[PDB]
Amino acid sequence: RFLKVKNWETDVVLTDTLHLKSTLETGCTEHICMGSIMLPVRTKDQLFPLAKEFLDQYYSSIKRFGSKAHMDRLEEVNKEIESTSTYQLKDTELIYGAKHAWRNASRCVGRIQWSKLQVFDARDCTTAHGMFNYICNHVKYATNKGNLRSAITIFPQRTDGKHDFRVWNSQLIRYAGYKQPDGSTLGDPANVQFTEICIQQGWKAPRGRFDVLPLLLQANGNDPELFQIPPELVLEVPIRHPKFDWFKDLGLKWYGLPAVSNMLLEIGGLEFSACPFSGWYMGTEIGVRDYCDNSRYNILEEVAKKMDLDMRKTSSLWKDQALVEINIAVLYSFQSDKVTIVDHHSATESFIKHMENEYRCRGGCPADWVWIVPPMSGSITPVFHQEMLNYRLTPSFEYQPDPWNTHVW
Amino acid sequence: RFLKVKNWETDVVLTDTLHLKSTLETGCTEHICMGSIMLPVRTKDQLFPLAKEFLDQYYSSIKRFGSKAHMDRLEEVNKEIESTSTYQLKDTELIYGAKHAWRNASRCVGRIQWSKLQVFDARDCTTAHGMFNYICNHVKYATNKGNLRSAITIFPQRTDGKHDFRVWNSQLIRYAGYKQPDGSTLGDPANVQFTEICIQQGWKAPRGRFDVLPLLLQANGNDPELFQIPPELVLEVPIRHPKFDWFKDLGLKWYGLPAVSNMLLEIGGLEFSACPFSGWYMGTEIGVRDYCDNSRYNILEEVAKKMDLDMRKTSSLWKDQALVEINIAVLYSFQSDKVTIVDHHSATESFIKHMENEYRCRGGCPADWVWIVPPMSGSITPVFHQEMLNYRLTPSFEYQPDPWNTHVWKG
Ligand code: HEM
Ligand code: HEM
Ligand SMILES: C[C@H](O)[C@H](O)[C@H]1CNc2nc(N)[nH]c(=O)c2N1
Ligand SMILES: C[C@H](O)[C@H](O)[C@H]1CNc2nc(N)[nH]c(=O)c2N1
Ligand SMILES: CCSCCC(=N)NCCC[C@H](N)C(=O)O
Ligand SMILES: CCSCCC(=N)NCCC[C@H](N)C(=O)O
Ligand SMILES: [Zn+2]
Repeated sequence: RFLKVKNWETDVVLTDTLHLKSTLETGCTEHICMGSIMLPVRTKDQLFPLAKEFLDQYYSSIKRFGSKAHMDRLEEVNKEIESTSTYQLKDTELIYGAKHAWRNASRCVGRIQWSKLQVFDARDCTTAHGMFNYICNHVKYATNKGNLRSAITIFPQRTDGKHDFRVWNSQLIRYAGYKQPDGSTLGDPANVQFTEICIQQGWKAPRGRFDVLPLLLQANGNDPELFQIPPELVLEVPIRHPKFDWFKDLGLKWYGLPAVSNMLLEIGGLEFSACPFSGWYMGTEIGVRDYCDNSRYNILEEVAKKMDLDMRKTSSLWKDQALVEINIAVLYSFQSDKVTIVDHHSATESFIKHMENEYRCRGGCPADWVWIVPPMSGSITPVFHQEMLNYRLTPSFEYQPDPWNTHVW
Repeated sequence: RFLKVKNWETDVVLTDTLHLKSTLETGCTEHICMGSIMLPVRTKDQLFPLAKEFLDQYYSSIKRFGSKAHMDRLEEVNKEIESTSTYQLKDTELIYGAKHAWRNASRCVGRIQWSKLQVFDARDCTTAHGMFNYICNHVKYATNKGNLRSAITIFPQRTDGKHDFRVWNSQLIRYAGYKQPDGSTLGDPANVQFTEICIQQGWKAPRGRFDVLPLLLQANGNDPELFQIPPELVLEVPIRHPKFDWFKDLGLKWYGLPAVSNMLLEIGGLEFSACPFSGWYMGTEIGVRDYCDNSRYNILEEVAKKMDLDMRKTSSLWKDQALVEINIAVLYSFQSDKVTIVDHHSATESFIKHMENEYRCRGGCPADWVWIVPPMSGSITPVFHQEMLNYRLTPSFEYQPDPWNTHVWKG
């Protein structure tokens, strides 16, 4: 029942008890581990125990468990669900919930920051036009001219499931991708399907390498509508290298604001299907994944060629050499433009300190090792050597089906 | 049931049915994943089904399932178990079993090679001296003057648990570590506890940075005895860099033969507690882990100092740059000396081909992503993008407690 986790570099052994508060399932069984798999309406009956569990955790957190106010709130919510089949969170409960969904995010290395989240309550939003305004304001607040600030914007909860709010985009800011007659892909290959949806919905595409996608916003279950983020709100960084003069000539850039927009926020049984949230980048996200994945911008070959590396043999490690240089350029370019970015050494060092705090104060920290370890230089970061237990606590950020697969027009 | 795994780079989807043959447990539950945890006398009653399921697997593999030879063999083993509480494997079954424990080893990226394994049957061994001789012969055979050959040597199985054969070394060839009174370590910090045991047992330690450990060998449950591997049988490689002439003056070297000696082989319910096996290195094992772990030789700072990298801030990626140069030097050195080694790109590419072949011919390939993904440059290797399923098939290699924790000393 009490579980131990060991760090193999330091020999420090921590004891996890928080996993006993675990609600959702992992995908693993006693017979099979599914730890490397990417992707492994609530009735009145279903909803009250979920509200109770959340309210109990909330009242505990402000040291008023079992109090008059605790018991009166539980009764109020019970009455509301029995009468209306749902209930509404107090602003304090929504802020607590969003912060804890971040705290519980087992795949996120940046959780040391969890209590410093700005929460924008957009539950009064009714139209897609309202959504666009709120999102532009999120974008401007979070960007803060390069001094990035963590934020979430929360739109109205699911009701009967026919009036969902949804941002159809996977992040607020992403680049278009276009299948060419050539057979190659122009832009970001990850976004080819979504760009096709936008064009079919009437977006006039510039058909370039780094075209910022419009937002496709769905309010109150209505058909989604198109909006362009004001260009002057989208901060972008040209990529250059501190030593290699030729790097700038590759014509690379990236955006400053990573803002995930397709996840679902579950708080006390309630489901917030449009809840875009943002922090700041870890450099390997752009330099390793977005630039060097074979199915992404796939620039390893081009950079290796400019460096004049021996590309005849895998064992010269030309791919590894070019990888480090691309990642040096990403960090240098963001730092020179004074746009917040974290390197993987500093980010993982932080997460370790966070994990230690969480073990001492909360009895544990759910963590998905497969996601926490950076996609380059894994064992030279401290998280590689750290045993982690993965489990699902609520409030939570959850994946949900892409809306074009689900939406009836 | 069918389970699907996807490659997120190619969109190839494979279907696993082999997991249905898994009986052993993982540590995971519907509520917790223990995927990154390093370590998560049998009765007659439990022994016959394990025997039977193994012999069913063996006979199917030779297309003789349900033959008279198969039925006669089950009857023979059943009678041997009923009367002696154990049984003896035939040589063919032992070879099949060792090959399959390797095929089934979910943490091994080198399994494309599984069907090429030289099996040395040492089940006639009775003493630690005889163990020493078997192991010297394994080292010479597997080394093959640098053209490495995979091999395993199998000592007698467990009987009552009071007569176990054990190699107390974690690998056949490893370097001593010495803790100094000032708290520093000379040599390999991984091997400090074991070195202390060797010295206590009588080893005259040279006290240098790369001292090959003596073997410490336990036969038939007796107290272990020390032996030195003949120096001429221990192939080593001086480390140098193709471009940086100062690299050689770091005074680095490593041994050619990686040979795991502390694991237990389970075949058909029988337990082979002493079963050293060897292959060849993937370069990151030495260059990333052995040299660059903070708790191992820890050379990153010294290498970066010599490269004149900006070390004031981690965001210059100085550790990453020095890491690549060290790994280049390891691969270059071994290749220059004609000692078998494989780079992490080659090894992971071959593993993906092996895995896809296994899915098609066997219905699956259990694999532990946490171990399979290399410790540098993970996502530029194809295994990072491959979903894998981890489960436990028999025959298998298992961890076992260190023998100094469990040994009853006779005196
Ligand atoms: C403040 C700076 C932050 C840093 C440096 C950071 C770091 C990261 C990184 C590197 C990833 C992996 C992303 C990927 O590989 O695609 C990640 C994932 C994630 N983060 Fe954060 N994070 C930050 C803020 C936040 C915030 C503000 C939230 C929510 C309020 C959050 C919740 C999540 C979630 C739910 C995931 C998993 C996303 C997915 O599954 O695709 N993080 N984080
Ligand atoms: C032919 C070349 C081989 C290569 C390139 C190779 C590669 C690897 C690597 C890189 C590891 C991880 C080692 C570590 O991080 O400590 C490993 C683990 C392992 N390999 Fe291999 N291997 C080979 C041969 C073999 C052989 C001959 C066997 C047994 C007959 C075997 C069975 C295993 C097992 C059981 C592990 C897990 C060890 C542990 O848990 O400590 N492999 N392999
Ligand atoms: C198949 C495997 O689960 C997949 O490639 C994962 C591995 N680890 C990851 N880790 C992070 N942070 N982000 C990712 O997208 C992935 N992809
Ligand atoms: C805690 C964690 O599981 C541990 O550091 C693992 C990670 N992956 C590994 N992978 C390999 N091949 N070898 C190892 O020793 C480890 N160590
Ligand atoms: C928003 C929650 S995590 C904080 C932001 C972030 N550091 N990453 C978000 C994902 C970005 C994606 N990996 C990309 O490379 O564009
Ligand atoms: C023997 C079974 S796997 C094949 C050999 C091997 N490539 N490594 C074994 C482990 C070596 C350890 N990581 C080290 O760096 O010394
Ligand atoms: Zn698991």
